Amino acid sequence: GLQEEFEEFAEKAKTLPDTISNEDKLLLYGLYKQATVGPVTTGRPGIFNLKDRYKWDAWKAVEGKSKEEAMADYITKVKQLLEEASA
Repeated sequence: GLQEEFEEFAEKAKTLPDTISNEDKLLLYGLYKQATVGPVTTGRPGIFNLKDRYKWDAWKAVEGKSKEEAMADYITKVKQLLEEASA
């Protein structure tokens, strides 16, 4: 029941505060996509819209991970921030 857990933690994620470091947000994003959509197949955004480019980069950064592998780290990373958020 990994996917089961993943989907529950993808919600728990949204609960997290907006204040979390962008570095962390991007890692969650990259994993989330890689897990749900698999390796990026879109054009890398250009220099006008960093947010878009940075995201794309975060997803490209984890092109290697299998959907299962990706889910695993996603849940893990969420947990850190929940147990760290809770302090």
